[PDB]
Amino acid sequence: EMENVQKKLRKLERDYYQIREQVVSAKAGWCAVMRMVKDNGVERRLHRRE
Amino acid sequence: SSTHIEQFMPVKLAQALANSLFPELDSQLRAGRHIGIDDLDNHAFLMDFQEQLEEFYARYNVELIRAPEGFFYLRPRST
Amino acid sequence: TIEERVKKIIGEQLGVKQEEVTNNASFVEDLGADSLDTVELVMALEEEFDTEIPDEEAEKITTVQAAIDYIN
Amino acid sequence: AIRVTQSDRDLFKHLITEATSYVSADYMRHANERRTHLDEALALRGELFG
Repeated sequence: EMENVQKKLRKLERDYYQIREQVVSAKAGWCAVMRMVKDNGVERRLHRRE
Repeated sequence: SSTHIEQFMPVKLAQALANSLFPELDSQLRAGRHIGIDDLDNHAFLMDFQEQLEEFYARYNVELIRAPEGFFYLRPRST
Repeated sequence: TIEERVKKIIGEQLGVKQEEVTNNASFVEDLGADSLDTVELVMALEEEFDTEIPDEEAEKITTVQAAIDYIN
Repeated sequence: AIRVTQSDRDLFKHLITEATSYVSADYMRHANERRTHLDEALALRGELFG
């Protein structure tokens, strides 16, 4: 059962790697907008949590 | 139908140009005078037909402009 | 090198200047990176050097000097 | 006086509201995609470690 479960673990590992790469790539792009919205445009006006 | 003001001109624009205040105002405007809130007659007139006047003067390659403070004036284009 | 690849990751994951990121520059107060920003920073640090870090030992890292210390 | 000010206000308000509606929506869309993938990555991370 543990060997069979180590196979599910490995599937999860590969999935996790893929998701990791995708998340980092998203952040890299979003950084530019953050530096660009330092004009005090973001604090409340743009970031409407509602 | 034919021989009908609408064929050549909007009714409101013709109505404005036919007013007794127009020649005075036109003359002045062309000379560079600014129009504020105190000269009621003129100001009110301007307000009533704003868009027609703007459209009219556009023919000349000049903008009839309205500052935020409520005063009208003429700004010529390069052409 | 590792000591400048760390800067490569930190600057482009927090958007702060290379001059700002010194060895002792803490992420939260100096670089301004908050909870999720620091999470993404640690994820990027993991990805750059293709390694993995424990949860507690990773959260212990809260500065450029500490970042390199765990990296190197 | 009224006739002036009322106009001015109408234009101000309309531009403001429509522009914020236009921009904030997509800004939040992006933020939410990034949040979602990060959350999935953290769940995968924790489950893998355990």
